[PDB]
Amino acid sequence: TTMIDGIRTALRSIGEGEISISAYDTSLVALLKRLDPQFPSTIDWIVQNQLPDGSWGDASFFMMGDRIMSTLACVVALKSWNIHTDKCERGLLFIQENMWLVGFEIALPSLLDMAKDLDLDIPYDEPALKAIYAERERKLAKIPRDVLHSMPTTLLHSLEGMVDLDWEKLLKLRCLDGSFHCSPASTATAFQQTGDQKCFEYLDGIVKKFNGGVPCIYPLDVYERLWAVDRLTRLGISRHFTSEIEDCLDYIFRNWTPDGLAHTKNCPVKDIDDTAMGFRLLRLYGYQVDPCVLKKFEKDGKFFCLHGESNPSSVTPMYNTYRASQLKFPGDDGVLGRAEVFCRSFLQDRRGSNRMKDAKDIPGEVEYAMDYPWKASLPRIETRLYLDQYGGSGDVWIGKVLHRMTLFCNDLYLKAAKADFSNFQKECRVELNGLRRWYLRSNLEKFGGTDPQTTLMTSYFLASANIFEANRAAERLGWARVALLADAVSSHFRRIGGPKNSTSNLEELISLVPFDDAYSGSLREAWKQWLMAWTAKESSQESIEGDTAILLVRAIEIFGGRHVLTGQRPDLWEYSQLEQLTSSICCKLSRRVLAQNGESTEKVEEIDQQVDLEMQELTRRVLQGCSAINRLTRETFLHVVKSFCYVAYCSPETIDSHIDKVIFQDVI
Amino acid sequence: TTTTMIDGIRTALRSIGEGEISISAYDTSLVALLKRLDGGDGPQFPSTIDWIVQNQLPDGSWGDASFFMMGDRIMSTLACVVALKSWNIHTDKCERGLLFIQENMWRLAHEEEDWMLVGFEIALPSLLDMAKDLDLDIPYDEPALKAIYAERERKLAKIPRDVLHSMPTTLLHSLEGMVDLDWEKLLKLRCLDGSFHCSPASTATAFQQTGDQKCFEYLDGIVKKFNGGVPCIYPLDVYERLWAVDRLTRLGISRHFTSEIEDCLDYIFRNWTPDGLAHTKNCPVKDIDDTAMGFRLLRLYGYQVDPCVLKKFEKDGKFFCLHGESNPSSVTPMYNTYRASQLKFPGDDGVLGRAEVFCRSFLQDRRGSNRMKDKWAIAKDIPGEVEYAMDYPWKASLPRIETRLYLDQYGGSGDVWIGKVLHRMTLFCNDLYLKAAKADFSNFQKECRVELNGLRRWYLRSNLEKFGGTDPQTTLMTSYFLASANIFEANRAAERLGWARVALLADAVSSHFRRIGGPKNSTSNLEELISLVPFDDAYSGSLREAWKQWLMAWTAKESSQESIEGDTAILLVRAIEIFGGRHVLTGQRPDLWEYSQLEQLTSSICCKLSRRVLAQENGESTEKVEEIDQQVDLEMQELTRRVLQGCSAINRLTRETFLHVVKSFCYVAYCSPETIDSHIDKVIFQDVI
Repeated sequence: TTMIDGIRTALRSIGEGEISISAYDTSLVALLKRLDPQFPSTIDWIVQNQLPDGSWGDASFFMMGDRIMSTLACVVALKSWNIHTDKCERGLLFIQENMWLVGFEIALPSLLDMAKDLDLDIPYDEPALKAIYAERERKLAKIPRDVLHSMPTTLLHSLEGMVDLDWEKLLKLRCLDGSFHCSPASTATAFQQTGDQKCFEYLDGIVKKFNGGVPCIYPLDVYERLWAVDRLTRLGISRHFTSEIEDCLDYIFRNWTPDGLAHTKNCPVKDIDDTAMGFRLLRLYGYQVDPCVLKKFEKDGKFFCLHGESNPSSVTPMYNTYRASQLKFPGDDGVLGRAEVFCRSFLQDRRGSNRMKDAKDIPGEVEYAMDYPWKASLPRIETRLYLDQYGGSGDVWIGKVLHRMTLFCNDLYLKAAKADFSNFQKECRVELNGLRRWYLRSNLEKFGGTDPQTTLMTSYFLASANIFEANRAAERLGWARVALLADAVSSHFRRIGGPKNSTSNLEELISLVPFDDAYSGSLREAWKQWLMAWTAKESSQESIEGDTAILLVRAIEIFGGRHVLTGQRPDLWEYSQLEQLTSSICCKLSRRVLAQNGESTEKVEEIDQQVDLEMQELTRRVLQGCSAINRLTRETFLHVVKSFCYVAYCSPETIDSHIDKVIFQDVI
Repeated sequence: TTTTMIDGIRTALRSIGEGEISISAYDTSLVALLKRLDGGDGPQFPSTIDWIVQNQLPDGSWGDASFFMMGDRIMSTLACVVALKSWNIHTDKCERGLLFIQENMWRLAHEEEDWMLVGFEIALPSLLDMAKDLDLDIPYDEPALKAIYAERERKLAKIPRDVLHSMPTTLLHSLEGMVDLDWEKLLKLRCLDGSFHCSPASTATAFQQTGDQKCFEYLDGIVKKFNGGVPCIYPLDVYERLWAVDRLTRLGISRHFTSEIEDCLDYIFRNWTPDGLAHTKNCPVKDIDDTAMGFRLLRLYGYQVDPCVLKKFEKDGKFFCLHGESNPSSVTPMYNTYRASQLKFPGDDGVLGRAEVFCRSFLQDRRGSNRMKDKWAIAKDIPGEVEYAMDYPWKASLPRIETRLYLDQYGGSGDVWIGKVLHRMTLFCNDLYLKAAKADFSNFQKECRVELNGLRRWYLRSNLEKFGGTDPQTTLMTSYFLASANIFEANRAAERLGWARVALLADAVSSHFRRIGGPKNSTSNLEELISLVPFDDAYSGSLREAWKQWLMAWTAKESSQESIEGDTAILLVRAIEIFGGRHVLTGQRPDLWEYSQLEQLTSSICCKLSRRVLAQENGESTEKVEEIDQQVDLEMQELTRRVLQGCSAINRLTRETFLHVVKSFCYVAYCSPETIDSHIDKVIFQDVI
């Protein structure tokens, strides 16, 4: 409990960003001379963050580009100000011996050229040096200088290595805070070249905000929120921070642009990674968002990361787009349709290859996203897996320096999640152990599977994988119980021929569900209808699965005790229409599992193609958080259907390997 | 006036009772033969003879003046003689018409094989014996009789001492002539009013031979309430009610008497037995004609009834009219069960299913035939009644069509009934019923044309013909006609036109929507299109939402396989309910579910319906279509259940609205366009009177 409050106070205090200080950008800001050093606290930061091998940068992850480039950039500060020559050469040793990332081949050449303007014994004569110094010109050539001055671009992030540019038409391109694409390095060098006080103002605040020392990117108010939400959400503890999450999710909605989302509010250049993350979470949490904001990253069928700079697209952004395409609504622009296909192909061509590199388990995160589309993504399934995939402090981010995200790439995030999940597994085992008794002492295993522990186990598991909450135990057990009766009864009819020869008064049977003073009567009425559905759908070809599901949501709605006001006309329609979809969607599923007869891949792929279709209009009506039906009622429909889909799209082998991994393979 | 005629039928319906039936000369003169109880020499009921004298027909016959039947005139005519002569009074008129028997007796040989009177072959030979005794000049040696005489004896072979005297049979109706019977075991058999199978005649013979004063009360009861004179069967409290309802219902004017009908329909529910129904409350032998009528009308009017009472009349594969006795089945009783078999619910005992199958076949063997005469009724247009129910099953039976047709089929005062004598039922087979129904129907047609011109104007004024059907002129006509054939009432104009308008708009938009391929290529908004349908401001809020919801359904069901015909049906019923401004006030959980299910079934039925009408002209296969026809028919039963079960908490009017919309979709899919406008012509344009 203390931990939840820990994450809460961290989220309530959300802001510009929790980022690690970058050694390179801090010393490059140290290089700015008094307006009459200008930030002696940049230097005061520098002296202390020296690693024992005499080097700099990220300590916990050793990277060549990072330890070298961060180390020397601190050196070019200490010696060019002729102070602390003790550590200055002590780290000059590190550079010499280990001489054998973003903007690396642009900021490093201007940093050696800057190393020449001082004296510093460093192997410039490196065979590795010529290969990346050649790419200096291999890129400064494909960049059109007259285009770098016309529209804000990703290049403006590396102006320390840029030579002889028109600042008259460049200051027109900065971010809203005055920064040059949010690099303090690019703004320091832009200030050495022009004294724009709004371009200074970005810099001083960044050092004031950190009491010395400055990161490699700022601010990142959007990226951080979006990703902190997705992370808490996947970890299953999102329910604890509902006001805080909906607090900053609002912020993302406020700053939605028709051109997409950037990593910060005040960056005019947008990227697909942030837009897809934003689009998914905004739609997932019930906001009105239009996916057409994506066609800004489509150029002739292909999907890049920036609007124009057709760079090679990385792996993580395509994952995040693929996920956003999974919340496809039928009324949406086709761009989301095209996006799904492209991103699936991108990640499939790469799945069978270790070319999944960009974080702890990025292939596992991706296998899931591809093997379990939305219709079959049960939140506890994803969450159990995600505990074994979330990197914690292990995740590192590739910027100008190696940097880390304090707020959402946290170790407290895991300790909290694995706690809340263990208590779920504990509450789950006691839950079913109580269920097993209930099943047996009812002469109820005589009906059902030829191994009723298996028909019980999956029937309880589905309900708990979806309605997993602490207190919602009333509903969960109700779902499991009613499910078992329905399975039992369907089994009895299947090997007897129908209610035609129902010798018994099997209406009763609900009295196997314990009497609640508010629950029992209405549950009798719903169960009566499921029976009445059998005798009518009996001597025909329509399946009953549609009505089995419809009964379920009816009970789950009786437990948990919310009713649908029926005087209001649109309240009636939205409910009555949700039932139609669930009745229709589960009936089509039961037709696919019959064609798996077992022949015609062409025919099965037709049924799948249209179930996905009807699922979209359901997913729309369930998430559309303005609809006149209670969000919990809407979730109840989504829960039942997803579980039905889950079952219909999964081998019994895969299904209980999940059961073992979520309920029994204890975390912590 | 129209109001008076409705009041005429009404005040008569309030005064319903034991029967309004016509007097029988035969049953009456047989009661004059009963000598005074107080040991006096005047006949016990002198008012029977008072009646005799007054109604001798001009040819000296007796019986039905308006309908001449030989069998009818002989038995009623001589029975009056064997009365008048047996008291040796009025021998002057006794003779005039004694010759009628003399001259026309030979003609007994011509009668229509099919409709011979009841107990004719038992009660007429019994009447030679009473004439022989009074010694009358009669052709007892008529060769025409030998055929009925000796086929009495073989008729009178199914008499056993053991069965006639242990459990009641219909022979008890005609024991006027019967020898060597043991009344001690026979009185244990009669009906509750004391009659012998409700025959005043048979009860008189049972009185000459048994002084049973608790059975006399029955005869005195008839003679007081009919002021002398006596019907050929009494009482008819169940039959008369059942038939008055079916007639007023098919004549389309049931609604004016909703209270009156629901009164005596209650009278039937109270007296429903697991053995079936008879024509009276107090007759232990039940018959399929009354039992079938009661079941249908009861289930039609929202009563809980179980068809399993029908297997009381199933005798291994066949459907007779009585429980014990297996007899040649007549036409009207099979028609009336067949009509009842149309209301099968999916929960029913199977016998109602099988009966449908039998009488369909029974009536088919007979449709292509001279045989269509009934043994029970002689009605103006009896095959037309059978035509419709045979061609138009429940799902496609629109109430205004049936009623239009029935107006030219109801015989009115012309219908005559076959008992021991020809008798008539004045109450529900009269001319005021027809005069009234045609009135209520003409005022329906007049208002129909007036509305039509409003539709024609409205369709124009909205420019919606730009993309109607091919000829929007008939897509208008039919879409009004479907709505008017169903919601036809006086007041309901609000809903009807709204139905027609919303149907036209919806179809119009769907037409254009197909033209271009979906909203993907739609430059237009269309959301505000309903403002083309007139509407009060204290209503526009919900009609917009229903339409917006329908469009959302379009965008979903596009580039998919499911049709929208379901959702257009939902849209209509949703719209009609808005125009009638009733919503489901606030119900418990099963109220919501029950509504949600009607929407489900309606949408599901109409998709399945529009799945055959494209697989019609496409990949034929009679068996592939019977798969769809089966699948639609099933859903209809569960829906027909959910509409008609009058215990439900959803308003009657909401449920009926679902049936109207679905029935109209059915009518269209199952009707040749050639026939469909013949109906349109006949109900809206081919005016009655």
